[PDB]
Amino acid sequence: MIQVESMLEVADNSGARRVQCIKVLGGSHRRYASVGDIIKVTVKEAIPRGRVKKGDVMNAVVVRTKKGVRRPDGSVLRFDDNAAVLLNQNKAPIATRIFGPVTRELRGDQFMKIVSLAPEVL
Amino acid sequence: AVQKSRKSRSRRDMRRSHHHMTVAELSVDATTGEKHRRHHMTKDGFYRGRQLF
Amino acid sequence: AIGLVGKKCGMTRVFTEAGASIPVTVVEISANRITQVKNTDVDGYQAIQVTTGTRRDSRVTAAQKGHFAKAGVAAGRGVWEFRANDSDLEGREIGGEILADLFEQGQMVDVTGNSKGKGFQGGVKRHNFSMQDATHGNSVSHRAIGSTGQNQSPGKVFKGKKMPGQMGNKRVTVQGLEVISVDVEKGLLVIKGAIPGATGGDVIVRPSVKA
Amino acid sequence: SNKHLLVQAVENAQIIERPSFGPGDTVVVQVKVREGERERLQAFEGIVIAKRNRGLNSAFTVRKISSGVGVERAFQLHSPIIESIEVKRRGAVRRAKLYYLRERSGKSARIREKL
Amino acid sequence: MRHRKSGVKLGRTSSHRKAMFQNMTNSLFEHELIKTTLPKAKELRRVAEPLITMAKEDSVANRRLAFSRMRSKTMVGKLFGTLGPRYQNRPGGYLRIVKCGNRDGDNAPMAYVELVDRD
RNA sequence: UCGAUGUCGGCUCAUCUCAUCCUAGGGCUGAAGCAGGUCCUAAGGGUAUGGCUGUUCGCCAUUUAAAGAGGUACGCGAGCUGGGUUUAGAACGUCGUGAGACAGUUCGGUCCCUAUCUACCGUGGGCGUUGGAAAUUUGAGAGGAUCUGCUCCUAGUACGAGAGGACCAGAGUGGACGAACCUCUGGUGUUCGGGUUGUCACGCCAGUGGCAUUGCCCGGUAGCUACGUUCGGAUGGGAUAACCGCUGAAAGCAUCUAAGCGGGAAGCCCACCUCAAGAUUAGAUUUCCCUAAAGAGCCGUUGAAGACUACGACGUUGAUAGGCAGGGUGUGGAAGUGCAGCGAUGCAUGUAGCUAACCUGUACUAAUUGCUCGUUUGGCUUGACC
RNA sequence: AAUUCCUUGUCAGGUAAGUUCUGACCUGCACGAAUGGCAUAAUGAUGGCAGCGCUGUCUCCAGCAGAGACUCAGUGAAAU
RNA sequence: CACAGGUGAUCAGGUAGAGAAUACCAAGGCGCUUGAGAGAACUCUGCUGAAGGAACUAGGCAAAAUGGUACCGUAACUUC
Repeated sequence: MIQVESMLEVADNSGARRVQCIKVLGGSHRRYASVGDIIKVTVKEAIPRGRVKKGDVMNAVVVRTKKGVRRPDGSVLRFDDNAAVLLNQNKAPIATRIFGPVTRELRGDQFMKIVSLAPEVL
Repeated sequence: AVQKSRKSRSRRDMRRSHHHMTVAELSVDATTGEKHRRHHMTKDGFYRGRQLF
Repeated sequence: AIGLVGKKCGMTRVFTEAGASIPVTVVEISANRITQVKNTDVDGYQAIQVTTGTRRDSRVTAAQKGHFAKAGVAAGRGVWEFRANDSDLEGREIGGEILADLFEQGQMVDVTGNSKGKGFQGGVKRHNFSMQDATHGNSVSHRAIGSTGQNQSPGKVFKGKKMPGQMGNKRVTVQGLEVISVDVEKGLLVIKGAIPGATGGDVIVRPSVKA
Repeated sequence: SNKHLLVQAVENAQIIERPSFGPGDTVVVQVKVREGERERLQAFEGIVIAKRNRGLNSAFTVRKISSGVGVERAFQLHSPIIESIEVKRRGAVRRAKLYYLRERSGKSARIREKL
Repeated sequence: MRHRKSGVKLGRTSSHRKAMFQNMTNSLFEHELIKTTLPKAKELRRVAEPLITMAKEDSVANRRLAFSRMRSKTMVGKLFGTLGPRYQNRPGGYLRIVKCGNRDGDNAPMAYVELVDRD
């Protein structure tokens, strides 16, 4: 459950450390982004001489949430942080290493790269 | 906040048309033959053939 | 187009082999005894009247006792009519029987019940009114209705305005619900979904009109 | 036992035998995972921090650390998604729920063994 | 709403309600017949009857547990001495309520609470 | 209107118009396709969040199918706010000799009213409905609802020099909105269980209780609840708008029109959900009863019903409530005793003790065949039958 | 600029986005030296702006506790 | 007004505590001259709150938060 003005850790090595949600995309009055949902972020904290710098506005996908993701059996799956992976203009991942686990909600076509690069997938 | 004209006596009494005094239900105790409120003891403490005093 | 009357027994889950949990609700189906068949000649329309459950004799009026005796059935806790057609009035005779066999697994049903009653409710809960400010100088109108109209024109409140009043305790229908499992020896009807009302409430299950 | 006797008939036909375990215990839960068409078992090791005992509606949440970040999963006990559960270490805790472990990390997020 | 909720308020805090029903339970154990308000009489059963149930079997733990809730050493002695071995074979319903009209001072509905079997 | 009609903006809550912003149907096109541009029809729904500023607006950021134009006392202060404007204090610039002044600026600066009538939202009482009653109902009508993205497929096809890229069909998955629900995931859970600080008391120890926001802290049942779950917005029928016709004369031709016959929109009327015979035109059907009946009510025990009501259940021919019993759940290891330790404490007895509202039973207590209301065959006229 | 009308002046910084803020420029409508000028440590329930923490301020409100509201009994106003 | 306001001085128990703060008690004194129910909306006063964390708003207003002792450590600037 990520909304505008919420902060997220970066689960990748794009250079960013913290990003802030400035838009939940995919609907006129759309409220929250969960895992797998595309958000507009501003980079609030970047690694020196990285690919992204502080103040970039870009796309990200939520990869883990503190609220959690529900599963078909009724189980919930919660993480200690809210994390995101930065994307390019076509909403494709821009990283080559993923930190921490992700979930199977990223399984599909676009985020299969994140899934394959993650240390652990739930 | 307040009326623009005084209510007529007819309208005041139409409002009071639902003002009634409740009438209690009464029974006769089998033992003493005294009248008492239904489902209530008598003044002497008798109820349904039993003493409390 | 005819259904049956049951009692909401409560909610639970059914697990599937793939490991999906299906939220289900359990309906006790006592026998639905047919108390009267209404036809177009006598009543102007076609319907089946059923009763289900029981009442003690001291609680059944002489008129209702004669009504049940004419059919040949035992007094139920209530009486319910289902609008039918010539196709539905086929094997349905007075004093006849309607069980949970009326529905098959995987059939979509409409379920009607009395919603839970919330009593007198304000606009915020009854109509999803926004609350006014909790702070910022707000006086004693935090859950107030707000404005109820315009000025001199129209100089009234329009009819159907959303206000506080009685909430719930009304007839409510939920459509598009799936029969998860039918059992007739035990009078069990397991349906996917929520089913308006509380446990012990009267529910009516009919074939789904959306189809 | 807490429900309508006819809800209980539907619930009792759905019960998977599993070994007993308490909060504080370290367990391995084998989770059925279906990638595209093949089904495998993924292990989930960690501490049972909480459980609600509700018959068919029983659940237990397990907390582990996965590469830095902590993960919790509230497994539904009688779900076929749970292939099996095995208890590695038995815990000696003083409370039903171990939510205080969420603020503990290393040498402080460790619970005594029950013997 | 109030769906399926038990307990009374009677215009009191919970501490006051607990203290007043403890007082009423002790008063009823000592005198075996009291006159109170009818809602108070109805709620008195849910406090006084469990004490008689637990005093049906006499032990140190049970006596201490009764004293925890009654705080009257006299009434705990009387409870475990005569009341438990008076209702030993009675499955509940150790006290009866008899409605007795309305109070003069404020027209409150009144009832007598009597211990069954010679109060 | 000056014996007072409160100003701008915001909030809340709206209602209407159509000169239509999106979605729908079209004609023309400097319409290849994809996209548009114009105009015609169309008001059923829908129609952002932020930064700045008191702002309306406006600019900007990021979205969206779209971020419409307006009316409604520039809707809405006896609904809220009080940032600006527009009292009294003070200061700057400027003007004045001055007292002072400024659609100049700056800092500061009391927003009352318990609702009689209309209206509206709910919920009752009375009477009526051609004797009365218990039920079940038809539906004249009324309200609700009506939004829409993306992905796949058709198909990299039609089209195109390429770049790009369809209609029409089909399948799925969302966003906003609404309803129900509590199985799950959580929240709360001040008559549930523990831990613990200060103090006071229960004669004392031990064990407990009061008070300190429930003293504080950690959990948590039922209920309630969303952020949780499930469902819904129809792809159908009828008549139409613009528009397109068929045949066809007036007007030997032509021509959708004058006769006649078609197609055609998220719009209209049905269809879906809810309410509905005070629809005074008060409808229908099945039973029951009439020298106080059939019933209804009072009273009592009461309910996921409820402001009071009403409504639902039950009153001994009884599980209606409380208790009680057996389970469950929660807490987490009672007390006492013993052992180990100098002791704090630990261990055992023993997953113990306690356990609200849950489940299933059970007459132990309380629901008194008491009283009141309600009758006695239901006017007349005509017709048909008898 | 507590002073600048035009005016949200321009340029720089800060934000994703800043009519406010800070720095600078000088075209000072209409600063300026005891109706004191420019600064200034400390101090201020002083004004403006920005952060950390923290949160029911808000998204979006839910549950619970007490006092009213509601019903009964007693007493019994108000403006108009 | 038998009115939550105001009214000078004196006395100053215990356990905690720096304390005449505070908490709980002693001596002493009181339960504040309407009660009884119910447990709707809504109002007041409180408590708790998923995820988020000022997006609220004119403005973080209100709230939440911090809070003791000892020790370590502490920048710009300064009138030292």
